[PDB]
Amino acid sequence: NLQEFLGGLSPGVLDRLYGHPATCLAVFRELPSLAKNWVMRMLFLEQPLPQAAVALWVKKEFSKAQEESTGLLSGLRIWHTQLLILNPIFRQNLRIALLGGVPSLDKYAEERWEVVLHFMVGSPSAAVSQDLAQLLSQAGLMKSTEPGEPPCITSAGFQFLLLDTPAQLWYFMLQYLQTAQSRGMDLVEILSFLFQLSFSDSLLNFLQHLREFGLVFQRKRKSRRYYPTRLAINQPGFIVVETNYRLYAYTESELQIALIALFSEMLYRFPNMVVAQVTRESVQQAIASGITAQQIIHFLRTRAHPVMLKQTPVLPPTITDQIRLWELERDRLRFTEGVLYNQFLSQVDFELLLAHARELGVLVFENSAKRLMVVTPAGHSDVKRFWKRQKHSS
Amino acid sequence: KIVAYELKTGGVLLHPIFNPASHLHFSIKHPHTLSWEYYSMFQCKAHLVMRLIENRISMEFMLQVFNKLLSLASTASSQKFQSHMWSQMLVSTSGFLKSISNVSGKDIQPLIKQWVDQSGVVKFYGSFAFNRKRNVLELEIKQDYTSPGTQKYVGPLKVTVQELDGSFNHTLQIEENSLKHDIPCHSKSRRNKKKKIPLMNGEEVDMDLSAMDADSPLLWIRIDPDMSVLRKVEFEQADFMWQYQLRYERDVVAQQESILALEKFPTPASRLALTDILEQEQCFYRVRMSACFCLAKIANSMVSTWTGPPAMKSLFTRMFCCKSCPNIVKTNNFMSFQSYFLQKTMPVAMALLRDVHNLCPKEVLTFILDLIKYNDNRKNKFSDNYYRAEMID
Repeated sequence: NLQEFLGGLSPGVLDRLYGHPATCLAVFRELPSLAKNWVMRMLFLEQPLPQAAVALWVKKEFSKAQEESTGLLSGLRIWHTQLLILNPIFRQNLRIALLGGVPSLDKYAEERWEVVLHFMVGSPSAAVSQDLAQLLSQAGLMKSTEPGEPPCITSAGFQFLLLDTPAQLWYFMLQYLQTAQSRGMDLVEILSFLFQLSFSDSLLNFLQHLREFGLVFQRKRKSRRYYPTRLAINQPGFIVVETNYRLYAYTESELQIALIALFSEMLYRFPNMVVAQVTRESVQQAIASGITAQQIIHFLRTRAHPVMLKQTPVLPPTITDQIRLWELERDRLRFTEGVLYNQFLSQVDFELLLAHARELGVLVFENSAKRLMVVTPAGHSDVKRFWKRQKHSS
Repeated sequence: KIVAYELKTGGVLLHPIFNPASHLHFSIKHPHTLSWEYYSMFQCKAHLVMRLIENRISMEFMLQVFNKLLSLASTASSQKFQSHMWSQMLVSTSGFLKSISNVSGKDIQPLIKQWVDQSGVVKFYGSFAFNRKRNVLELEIKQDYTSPGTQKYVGPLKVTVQELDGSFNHTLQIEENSLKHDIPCHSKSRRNKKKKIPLMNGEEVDMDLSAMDADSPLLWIRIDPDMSVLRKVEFEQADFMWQYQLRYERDVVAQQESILALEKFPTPASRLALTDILEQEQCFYRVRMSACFCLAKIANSMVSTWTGPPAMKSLFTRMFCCKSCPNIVKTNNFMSFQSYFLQKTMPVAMALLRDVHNLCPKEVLTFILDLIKYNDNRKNKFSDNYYRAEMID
């Protein structure tokens, strides 16, 4: 979430990111319930106040809200104890932010995201863009390994595909920012634009990428002015599920049919409907590709036709249980690197060695009944030395 | 005794050649210049080297050597010629080796050259590792040959490995550049079924295999079990292997060395092992007398963990006191000669118990004083002087 993204930041980047135009307001809206009230209170105070007052300024009931809000805003570093006055820069910017100093667009965003997903899946016809392809490849959801051949889809790719559009886009933009820092694009400048949307060379490239994603559209041969789409700020279902593992989806866009075929066997395709079967073969194929039953169940539930909404639960218990059992049927091997010792002599002496590999992060599996500790070869030169020291101590 | 003396000061040189031994402060050319401790260790090393010659050339051939010497002497002892034949009553080293070579056809000149003419004992440091993939046991035996009393051994070396399929002997060739010796290991199909594990002798016993490793079949290893060299072994087993070697071995020197090596592992499984040795008649009595002192040392080391009464007290009241009165000792009947020795050695080890304050507990001192007060010896056919003297000790 955006709260996680902002919490994972340093004070030096935080105060700079608190730009005058929008950031002080976008981060304010994040404040879930009560911290808004305290920010408004001590927006006009130039004198810090004791912490005991803030502690006792919430009744005994519902105090956990007080502690959680205080911790969240301490992490955000909106104020400092100074002994709880707010940061002067944030106070000034917030005062400046508080009395101081379309139908075609949504369709465009939908179509652009749909073609992006078409390219993501193995669609022969899709929009071509080398920058988009390499960005998706380095986002961790795609791997090519051969420039001549079109890139394939990794295991995480299917999971990302089956996610809903809001979370899908949000995670995609999170990965975009994380890779922006890697490629060298300043994070603060690009981040501030997202906040400003909900109200330079790097800016132009970032806006080009956003337009490729379909969140914005200049509409004037790439002019300075832009008109953000609905997705920039941040529908009825069509699938009918039977009790015999049969799906009737009122789908005209090929994207939905492809998504359903990812985990179902298609039987018929009518102009305004398509018939598929959820069989062991298709479900286990999806599970092997990497999906888990939770994504499939959530996808079918969110794309649930209004006819089946009346029944509770919306998705039949037999279908849900069958999908879950099919996914459980498979349990899979793992991969790690390690080295094992033996002849550990005294018992109380083996317990002290277990804490050496656990603190360094090179321990995989321990055994106090046989004395059997696995150590990765990456930290083999540090565990052996410790063992030698212990032997010397005797 | 001899490895302690030879590592302490130089070494004992049987058969010197005329100084041959300059590492020690007296001359070994005459018996009246020898130190008395050197004379005692000389006789001790001489009879151990004769046991080694019996190990190479069997005991019946050895008794035939001695009978040939005695028979030459007794044919010599009846002549009247003034020493034409009376010098057959005098033995030498060359005559003894020649009589050995006459009766057996083997000469012992490497063994004589190593253990007589050379004046040193050997030190063995062993450690093992079990290779689960190739099912082998990789021993690692290194010698300390740079100490002042030591020498380098290059002969063969017997090792006895007790695995789940039984006890197997292996001969290792320990040349100068040798360090790793790979010996093969057998199955672990006596852990699949509960079957009895066969011992060094022909018998077999039920073992509790819960402490054993799941991947290794081997229960214990003994380097040079028959004491066929003049050696000091320092083997690094795991503590459960020492406990299995204390419980189920049919060799008293291995039970003694496992008692000696269990003092470094104060775990409660070792306390259970020594307590099961102490309760066990049909164990040799000098092993139980050592297990008393080992149990006292282990009990001193695991204070602030010890649960019930002090060590060996409940065991003393179970073995040697009345059933109706626990604190009154039974009247003295010393006719068993093994529970007499164990009874007179158990409070002596029990008095080495110490509390968290480093003072002997007043539960053991009161127990010893009640052993002294309630002592009645008007009924046995034996005297009480050694038992009362051990009570004062």
